[PDB]
Amino acid sequence: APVLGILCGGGPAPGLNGVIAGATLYALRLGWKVIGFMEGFKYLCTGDVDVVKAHTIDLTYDIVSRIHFQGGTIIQTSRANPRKSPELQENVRKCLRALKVRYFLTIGGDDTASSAVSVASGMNGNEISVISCPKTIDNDLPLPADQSTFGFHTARSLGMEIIRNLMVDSKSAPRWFLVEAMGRSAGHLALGMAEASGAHLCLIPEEFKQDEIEFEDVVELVEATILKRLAYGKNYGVCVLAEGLVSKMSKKALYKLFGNREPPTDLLDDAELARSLSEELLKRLGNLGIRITPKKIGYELRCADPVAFDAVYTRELGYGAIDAFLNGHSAALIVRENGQVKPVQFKDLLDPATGRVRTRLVDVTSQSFKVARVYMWRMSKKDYENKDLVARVAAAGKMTPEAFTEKFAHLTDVVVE
Amino acid sequence: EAPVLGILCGGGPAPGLNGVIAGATLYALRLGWKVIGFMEGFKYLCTGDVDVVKAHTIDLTYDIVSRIHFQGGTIIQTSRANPRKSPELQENVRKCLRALKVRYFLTIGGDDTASSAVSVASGMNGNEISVISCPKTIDNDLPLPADQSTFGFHTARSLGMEIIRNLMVDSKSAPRWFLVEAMGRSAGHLALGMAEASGAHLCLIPEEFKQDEIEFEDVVELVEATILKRLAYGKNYGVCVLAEGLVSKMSKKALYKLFGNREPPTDPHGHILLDDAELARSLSEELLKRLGNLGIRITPKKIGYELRCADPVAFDAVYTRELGYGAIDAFLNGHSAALIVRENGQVKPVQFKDLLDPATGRVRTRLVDVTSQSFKVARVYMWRMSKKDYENKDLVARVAAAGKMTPEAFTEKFAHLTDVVVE
Amino acid sequence: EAPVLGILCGGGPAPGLNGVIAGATLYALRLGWKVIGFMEGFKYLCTGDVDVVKAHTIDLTYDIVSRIHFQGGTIIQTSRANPRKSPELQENVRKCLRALKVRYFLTIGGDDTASSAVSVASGMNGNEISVISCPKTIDNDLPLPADQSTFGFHTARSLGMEIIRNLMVDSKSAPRWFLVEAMGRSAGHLALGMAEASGAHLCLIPEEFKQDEIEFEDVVELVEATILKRLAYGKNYGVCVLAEGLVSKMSKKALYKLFGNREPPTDPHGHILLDDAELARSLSEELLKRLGNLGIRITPKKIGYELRCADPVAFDAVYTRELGYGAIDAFLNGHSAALIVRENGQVKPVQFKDLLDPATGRVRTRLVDVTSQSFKVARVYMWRMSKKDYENKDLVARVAAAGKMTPEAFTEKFAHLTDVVVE
Amino acid sequence: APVLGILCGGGPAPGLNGVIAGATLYALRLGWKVIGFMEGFKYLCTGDVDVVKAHTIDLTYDIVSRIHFQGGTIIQTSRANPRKSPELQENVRKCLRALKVRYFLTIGGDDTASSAVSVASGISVISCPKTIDNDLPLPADQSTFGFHTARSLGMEIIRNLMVDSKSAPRWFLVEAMGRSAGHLALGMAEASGAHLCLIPEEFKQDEIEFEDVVELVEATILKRLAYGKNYGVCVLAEGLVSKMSKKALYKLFGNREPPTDPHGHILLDDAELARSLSEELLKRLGNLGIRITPKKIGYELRCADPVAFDAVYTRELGYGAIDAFLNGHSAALIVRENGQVKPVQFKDLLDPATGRVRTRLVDVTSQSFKVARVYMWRMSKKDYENKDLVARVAAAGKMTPEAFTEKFAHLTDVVVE
Ligand SMILES: Nc1ncnc2c1ncn2[C@@H]1O[C@H](COP(=O)(O)O)[C@@H](O)[C@H]1O
Ligand SMILES: Nc1ncnc2c1ncn2[C@@H]1O[C@H](COP(=O)(O)O)[C@@H](O)[C@H]1O
Ligand SMILES: Nc1ncnc2c1ncn2[C@@H]1O[C@H](COP(=O)(O)O)[C@@H](O)[C@H]1O
Ligand SMILES: Nc1ncnc2c1ncn2[C@@H]1O[C@H](COP(=O)(O)O)[C@@H](O)[C@H]1O
Ligand SMILES: O=P(O)(O)OC[C@H]1O[C@@H](O)[C@H](O)[C@@H](O)[C@@H]1O
Ligand SMILES: O=P(O)(O)OC[C@H]1O[C@@H](O)[C@H](O)[C@@H](O)[C@@H]1O
Ligand SMILES: [Cl-]
Ligand SMILES: [Mg+2]
Repeated sequence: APVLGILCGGGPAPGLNGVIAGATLYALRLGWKVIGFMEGFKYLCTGDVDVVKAHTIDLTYDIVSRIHFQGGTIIQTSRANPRKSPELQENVRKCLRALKVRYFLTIGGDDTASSAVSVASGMNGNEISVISCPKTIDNDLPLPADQSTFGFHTARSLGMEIIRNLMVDSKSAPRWFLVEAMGRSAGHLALGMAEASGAHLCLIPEEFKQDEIEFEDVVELVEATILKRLAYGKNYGVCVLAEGLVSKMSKKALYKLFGNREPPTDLLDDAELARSLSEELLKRLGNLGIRITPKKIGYELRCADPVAFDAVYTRELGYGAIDAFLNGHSAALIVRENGQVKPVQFKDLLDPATGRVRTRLVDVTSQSFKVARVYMWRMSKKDYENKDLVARVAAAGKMTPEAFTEKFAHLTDVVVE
Repeated sequence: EAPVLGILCGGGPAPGLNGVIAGATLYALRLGWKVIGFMEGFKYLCTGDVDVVKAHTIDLTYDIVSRIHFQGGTIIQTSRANPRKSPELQENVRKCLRALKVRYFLTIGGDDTASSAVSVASGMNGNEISVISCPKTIDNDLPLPADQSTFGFHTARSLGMEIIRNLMVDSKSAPRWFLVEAMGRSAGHLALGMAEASGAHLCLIPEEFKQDEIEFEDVVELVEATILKRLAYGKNYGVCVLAEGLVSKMSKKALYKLFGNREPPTDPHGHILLDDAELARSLSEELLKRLGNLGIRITPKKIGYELRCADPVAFDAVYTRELGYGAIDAFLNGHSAALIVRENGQVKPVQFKDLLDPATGRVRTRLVDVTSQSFKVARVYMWRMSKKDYENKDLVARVAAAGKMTPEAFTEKFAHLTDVVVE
Repeated sequence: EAPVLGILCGGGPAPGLNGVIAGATLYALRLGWKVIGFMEGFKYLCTGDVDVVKAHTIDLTYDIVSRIHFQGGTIIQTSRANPRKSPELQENVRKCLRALKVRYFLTIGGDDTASSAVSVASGMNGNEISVISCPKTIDNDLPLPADQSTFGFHTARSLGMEIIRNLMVDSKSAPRWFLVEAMGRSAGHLALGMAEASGAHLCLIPEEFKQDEIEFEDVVELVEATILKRLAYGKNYGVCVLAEGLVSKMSKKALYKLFGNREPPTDPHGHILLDDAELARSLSEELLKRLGNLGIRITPKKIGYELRCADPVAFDAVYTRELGYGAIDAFLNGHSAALIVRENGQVKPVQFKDLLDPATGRVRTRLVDVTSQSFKVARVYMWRMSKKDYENKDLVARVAAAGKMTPEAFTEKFAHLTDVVVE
Repeated sequence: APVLGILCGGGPAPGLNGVIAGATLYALRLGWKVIGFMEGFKYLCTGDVDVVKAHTIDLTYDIVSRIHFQGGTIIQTSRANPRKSPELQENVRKCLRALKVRYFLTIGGDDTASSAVSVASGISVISCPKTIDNDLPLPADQSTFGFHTARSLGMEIIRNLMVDSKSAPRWFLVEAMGRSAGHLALGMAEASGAHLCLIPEEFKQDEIEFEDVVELVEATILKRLAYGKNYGVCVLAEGLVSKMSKKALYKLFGNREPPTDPHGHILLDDAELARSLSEELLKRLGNLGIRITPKKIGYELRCADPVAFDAVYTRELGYGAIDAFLNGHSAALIVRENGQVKPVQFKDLLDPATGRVRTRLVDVTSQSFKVARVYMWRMSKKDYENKDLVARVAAAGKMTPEAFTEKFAHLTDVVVE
């Protein structure tokens, strides 16, 4: 019987198990034998077939029949990337040939899909066929606008639930939370949690007009929101900050971010955007009775059990992977577009400037973004021109209307309106 | 003085109603509008008494609506009171809306509610009142672009998946079959959504039956063949999801059997009382007579009222926020007799007449498309006897033996089911 | 080689079973023991065929059990196969346990399961096998010190509260009364727990009735008085929780009305089939006849099977970890024919004789103590007509008016209920 | 009619609304008038009766009928502490007499109850035990309300981190909020089957050393590594920080002088215990294939909706508060023992040495703690004496058995065994 081998690469996203079971269950009805490599390419990279066999498992009906309820990956995952060396690619080729893998399904990001493509291009097209299923919780794939990636709905819904608790706590015991949403690729996740939870502010890198962000501008964008709320009698709130703001910050901004010290180097993961902003905002606003606390939302989302939307989603993706193999496809991506799962060649989706799959960011000109912005607390262009409002907000911050305008009015050219 | 926006809810609740109320109210308040909410839909506007209406309307203020986007239900309640059946009632609603000086009238409800709103408007000056309705249904039966859901549907489906998950674990731990009846007779979207998400072993919806009228025996035999096939692979347990809409497709003879070989009940005016039907219970009794001797136990379970007012999931919190906004946007843009709907990520008003089915005069009902790719995928992961399966003699012998019957007896009893449902 | 510990589950599942399996297994593995698990309780041990038993036993290894403390249900399944009724079966179980060289035998189940384990033990030498059972019940009906719960009860109560919350929001949003029937006829702990936690407007348990047999009319009237009193305060909706055990206290005449003025159903052996009763539905139909004219709609809802295999809450995860440990500790200390129970924060073995009720031969049933302060507190926050209320002429006039009847009629009809239930 | 005034003090806990609703509903059936002071003692401490009047609300039936489902507190809370000054204490009395409060119910932790009694020595005063830290001196085995909810949600969050730690091999250092005691950290850890839990109660000496904490985590990671597992979750009580010596705090803050408030007291809130330990352990263990990430669990627990156990608990506590008022009790705490709610005089609960409410910590000699410890991964005394085991672990850490013994064996005198 033909052998289908499955592995996962990259970080988990809710629904991985749904893709594994969707492919495996359908393949088993066709009489296929299904195996799963543990920890992605980690052990295939050694080329030692005994080591690979000690870290592969038989994906059977009993194993996969009920994993569609569970977050995580039953075959685990890794960022092992055989593409960096030609010897590693040939090790993976040597182990896949040894196992008689006819169909090769990888579930991972592009680094994972590219590894699959590298191993295949140096391999006869009649012995092995290779398909990758693109996974990302960041929702940054180039699908038709408003169409989500699998695992995103789960990550957003649980994030909404955590922020709900922080909104209740911020009101019950007046304080501001700066919630840093993990993920530096795009602003989909931070804005999704913020809009759903009715957070009072959301900052994403996509809304900044100039190419590089300055630390002072981020502090003042949050500062103006806190003062405006205070002008309406509210000394509390929640502001959600996409971690991707950090990767748009200038070199000088990163120097201030790390405590006016030299930034580490091989290192954006050591940055604490929400914490740094909290320290700065407390000096400026503490005298007004404001307390500010950072909170990170990230790792607890990756392996939450999938919500129904992602359970249906990943079942249809697993099916479509087997369907593509049957139709002779290879070097393709299983994606869902306009309700149809279909294979799409890797090159059809690449951005020529990057060599990586094209990244879809938040469209800050769309109506969805402007609607989210309407329900935020912030000072618009029109608001700065309203002298009754500007006087009340300035007074809340114990500064003159001229001082307030002098400091904050420029922010309308910092971010889209 | 400031224009008055009045809001009411009609029909049955769905998760996200409060989100539409908060989106409309908060945006309207930033425009300086005054916002009021009628309690229990058209119930008191139908009386024409302005004192009764005022005793059952409330001022929708910032503090009231600021944090209801987290909460299920309706803070202004709802009702099925329907003024469209009478011109005196329509004129009563007009008399009370004029009295309260409602400039913008937003109804959040089903088809009966939207039709009532337009009827009340056609006898009104287009410069004094403007009317917009927001379409609500957990049944997902609105004529929207395919695969795009109505608000509250995602919440109802996700909670339904979680409940069935408990029943799937319970069915395996203590071998048994559950016949889960999903509430809703309009369409099969909800039953099929929960089943596919939960990996249930079977789903039956009215849309998959070819003939115009379903027979009780056919439904019994579709479940029976599934139980036997699982039993042929050593599994004496499972979950089967049944859309309540199977009942409303059943023939006269099938309904007589459904109600216990009794005359089907009827209301004063002559409508058969399908709410009193107990589909899952009736089928369980029959399947237990046939299969209990094989070691099969079957139990019915209904999933319905606990879904309607669950707190909205994030998808519906965003959805209903954009709808509440879009209603205010439609008022500002001079629209009236329109329905706020979302299409390809864009909220826009769509005229009520544009959505009607010309043959019926009512809004067209979107059912499950059983020819689509999504339905064929759902069907692959179910346990069932397909056309090809009935031709596989090795399989038919294994299943027949599980049911303690000859292979010819099995083929004679169940094989006709391939002409009952689309394959 | 290493001592063999065999584990099986009997009876209906309860949240935390897996926690007991993992607590016992992990500790035993640190001791160097070999751990096996029989699938579906005594079902295959009853056959006596050792090949069949081996085909339905599994090696409980570290990797199998390391992360099952999060999961509801039981990974080794369960069954009600009861070898206690036959020694031919008991000796089959003995034959398979000797063949597998089970030194330590742990059963997690109800009274039938614990009794079966001891019967298999009384016919073996005390040196070759030691037997411990962990008593399981989601009904909280074990004779532990008062206010101390059985494992799985906290989870079932908390999930039941969550379901009723959705019904409380739905009952207010779309005015209606829900009759929530909590499944389980043993006791009233579960129904009262969900009701008190959720602030339900009424709860009826068999324990609060003074007389030995309940009458159908009295149950109807106790709910009816609550609906009328709420109606007198402008609320035409609510939730009432009914313990299913009301059915098992009903008189012969009461059961005749319950089943539709028919003879109660019966099994082949003549015993009555109370599972076919629909307590909430029958009361709903009757209450609709009496109160529908007042604007009341009433709907039944069952809460039962979705509770059994919910994932355990933290209280039950810690609880079942301590029980699994205490079973291994009891084996190590030479105990046998004992029950692992937790009392006053201490897990300890308790000999079978300490817990049996001599009248039954089965474990004693702990019911709700309706004289306790906890019950009086729960009763304070319900909507109901007390002794004092019937003597308050101002109140009786408003409630009577809500029911469109004279105060003389109301007192004459309902006043006797103060001798029906404890006050 | 008599006036019952209700306030909340301290940090929020799930079930606050349940006590407000139980007390208010029962009091209203008695014909009482019920008012709620906003933000605890914040405004009563000013002595300005005009300000207090602007921050009190009438607790009515429609307000409280359905808040037993809701986390947080509708009358908010604060840590305003009239106990620190006699001038403040008389301010609270002046405002309460002005409002003619006959019955005064405070709902709060140990800090709150001590404030309540100070106001009383000169109206009837009752306090209800609140704290997710479970650190009130209640009868043994009886929890404070809100503890069950905080622990159950904490278990659920850690479950997601456990699935993520195995799926994408890594160690999470979960910092559980609360420096008072170890109840919360040990509860979440035991329920979630976490691989290690460190609480201040298990340390023998009066002062913890930073190196000892690092090494307690290090030995657990190496032992797991000796059994083929390069991942896990370790739960750390924040109270480890408040036991650390002056030198341990210097290393904790980055070999900095610890921050301090204007009075000379150290600012432990600025400490990042889990983050600091992660940095140190990554330097030592990164080469072995170990990744370590810190995660804090705290503020998202405080205002979760109450679980059924806390809903019933706080319903009975609110009732018992009114019943104590009816029976003439004062300066008492409503507590539950053996299913009976009863008032317990405040003097019975004082620490003769401290004058403040006694703080109940984890009893590390109890059977519950010994069982929890059995299911952890750690090196006991007997384990350090097992030469076969010591060789296996030492090899996992790429060190000789002599090096391992010299570094780690002393830890048996650092923590109870
Ligand atoms: N930036 C903002 N975002 C959302 N709502 C706001 C904002 N500013 C004011 N509001 C609300 O808009 C309404 C109108 O404010 P005003 O024009 O000051 O009466 C009030 O209910 C405010 O709370
Ligand atoms: N109707 C069905 N739906 C889903 N899986 C099935 C169905 N029928 C058989 N299988 C599974 O498909 C695989 C192939 O079985 P076989 O037909 O014996 O080769 C086995 O794992 C079966 O349990
Ligand atoms: N049976 C009951 N259970 C709980 N609350 C009640 C009940 N009857 C009346 N109440 C409430 O108790 C308060 C006092 O009512 P009254 O005695 O009419 O002034 C009001 O808030 C009523 O709604
Ligand atoms: N510190 C520990 N805590 C819990 N389990 C352990 C610990 N150390 C070893 N184990 C497990 O206990 C069993 C006994 O291991 P061994 O003594 O090496 O045979 C194996 O399943 C180990 O994985
Ligand atoms: O055989 P089991 O253990 O009952 O598993 C049921 C499985 O049966 C199939 O219908 C589905 O494809 C699976 O998703 C489902 O879980
Ligand atoms: O060894 P794993 O796969 O990491 O499992 C983690 C286990 O580690 C142990 O500490 C516990 O006994 C288990 O309850 C826990 O789940
Ligand atoms: Cl075996
Ligand atoms: Mg404290």
